[PDB]
Amino acid sequence: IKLYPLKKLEIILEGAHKEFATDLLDRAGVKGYTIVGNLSGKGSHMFNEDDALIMIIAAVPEELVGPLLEGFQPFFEAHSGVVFVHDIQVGRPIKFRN
Amino acid sequence: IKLYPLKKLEIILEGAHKEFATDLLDRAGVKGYTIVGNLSGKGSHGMYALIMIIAAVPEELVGPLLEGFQPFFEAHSGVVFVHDIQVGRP
Amino acid sequence: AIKLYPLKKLEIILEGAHKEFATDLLDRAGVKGYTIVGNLSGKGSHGMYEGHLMFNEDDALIMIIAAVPEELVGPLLEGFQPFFEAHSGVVFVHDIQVGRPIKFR
Ligand SMILES: Nc1ncnc2c1ncn2[C@@H]1O[C@H](COP(=O)(O)OP(=O)(O)O)[C@@H](O)[C@H]1O
Ligand SMILES: Nc1ncnc2c1ncn2[C@@H]1O[C@H](COP(=O)(O)O)[C@@H](O)[C@H]1O
Repeated sequence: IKLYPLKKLEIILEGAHKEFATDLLDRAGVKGYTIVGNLSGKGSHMFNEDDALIMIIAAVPEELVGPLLEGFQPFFEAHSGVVFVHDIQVGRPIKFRN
Repeated sequence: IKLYPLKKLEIILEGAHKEFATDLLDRAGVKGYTIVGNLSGKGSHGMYALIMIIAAVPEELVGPLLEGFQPFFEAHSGVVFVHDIQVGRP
Repeated sequence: AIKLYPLKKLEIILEGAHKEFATDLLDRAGVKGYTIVGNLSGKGSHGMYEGHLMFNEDDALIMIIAAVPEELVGPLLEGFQPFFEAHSGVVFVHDIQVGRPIKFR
């Protein structure tokens, strides 16, 4: 019944860069992630209407957000996409923090 | 990298109304959006054709956007969820 | 002009074969609606789930998005607990705002 805080990233980028983003999550110690495929978009939160986009959802301890955004920075300065950081609550924070 | 507050809308509606919804985001000054397609769902009318439009906007654009979506959602199925999020800028 | 009200939003990620178990818990608790994102992929503690590799589309990971009043969170999580102790998946609880509490409560 008790809930514990965590952060949740939504990383939206072109499907061709999936391996780069998942490798970056794995190296930072992220314990898991979910990928929503076949997304489409327009502009900037630029995306072309024909781009095959994905959204990577990653629940992470707050201590990993800074290093992850620092890792995604050179990528997002040269490629389309974004990272949305959410506050979430989970019942079992051990599943998400090493 | 500094974190900045934003609002993130999740607008869930029938795919047949996509153009109406994206035109309204365009006309309000929303700079970009992402669409999650081919959704299923349960609502007050029955089961499901549905899409989810994700837009991260400054808080000042929330009110005008909801005011724009109001006649639509008073006559059509669909929901809007407003989230508080943070985004990092260099 | 449009008043906003607080609500909670669950994201429930689980194997598609368990969709009915999850939607039945939501229906029973009085959840008024839900949205399902299908054919997902993901990395779990014991391996990868790749939706596009499944022979039956219904077996792929799904994410059930459910906006619920805060009072339904505890009973729902209590229901999901034995399931997630024996099956793959996660539940993320978010704070959101909505314009029409009656549509959800
Ligand atoms: N940290 C996380 N962030 C986002 N999604 C996650 C996370 N951890 C798990 N998931 C999702 O839950 C699914 C199942 O994870 P898990 O329960 O650890 O599975 P298993 O142990 O059987 O491999 C993952 O494939 C992923 O879709
Ligand atoms: N409580 C809810 N949580 C998540 N999605 C919802 C909820 N209520 C409605 N929806 C979505 O909105 C669609 C239309 O519902 P409605 O406006 O009640 O006809 C549903 O089929 C779902 O996809």
